Parts: sequence; C-alpha cells; structure tokens
Amino acid sequence: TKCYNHQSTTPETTEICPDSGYFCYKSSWIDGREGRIERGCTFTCPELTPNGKYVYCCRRDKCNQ
Amino acid sequence: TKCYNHQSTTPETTEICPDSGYFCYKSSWIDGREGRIERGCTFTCPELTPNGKYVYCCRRDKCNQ
Repeated sequence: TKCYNHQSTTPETTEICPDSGYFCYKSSWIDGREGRIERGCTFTCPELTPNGKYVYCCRRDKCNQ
Repeated sequence: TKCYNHQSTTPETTEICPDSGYFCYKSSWIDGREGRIERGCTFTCPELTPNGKYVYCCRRDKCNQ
C-alpha cells in the first residue's frame, strides 16, 4: 500500500508502507485551540483521543487524503 | 452525542449515546464477497480488521452517515 503521510496542510507527500498488513490513516485533533492532522501507514487503527475530532482508517492506496 | 446506528443500506436510524466518553463510528467490511456497514455509538474506535474496507470515528452529531 501507498499512503499520504503529510501533516496538516503541508505539501502532499506519500510513503510506501512496510508490508501487506499495513493500511492508511488520517487523524485530526485539536491541540488547545489549534487543529492538526496526521497521516500515514499503520497496521493498527489509532484510538480516537478525547481531543481528537476524527480518525479514519482505510485500506486502499492513497485513501487518506 | 447522537449517532447513526443503521446497518448497511437499511433505513436511517439514530441512537443517543449513554455517556460523555462516546463518539460515533462507521465500519465498512467485506463478509465473503458481500459488503456490510455497521454504525453506532462507541467509546473506542474499532480496529480495522483484514477484511475491513474502512473505519471512521467522529464526534459531531450525525457525523457517521
């Protein structure tokens, strides 16, 4: 799998995941008042933290824009 | 928190979540060849299993259509 891995609204980048068990994720949260997004490869979908807005985990190449 | 809780393509239904540590999810997976969707309230974001297409966890009312 290939996934986006750029943070927030930084310029788009991709990474090729380490193995076939990986999928993509996109996680958005508020830190104090500041919205941020993390993107990348993972083999496990992250928990939605108390200040998290959403977590999206998806299997298909570049699904996590 | 009010989340959709209808399965797959059934008529929309909602539920009001029990406690404050609750958010909504939508989970899409394949059972054999058949696509299925589960929606509802949760306090933990579901794992994306090998047969899953995506998991989406979100906080806003009706965010998980």
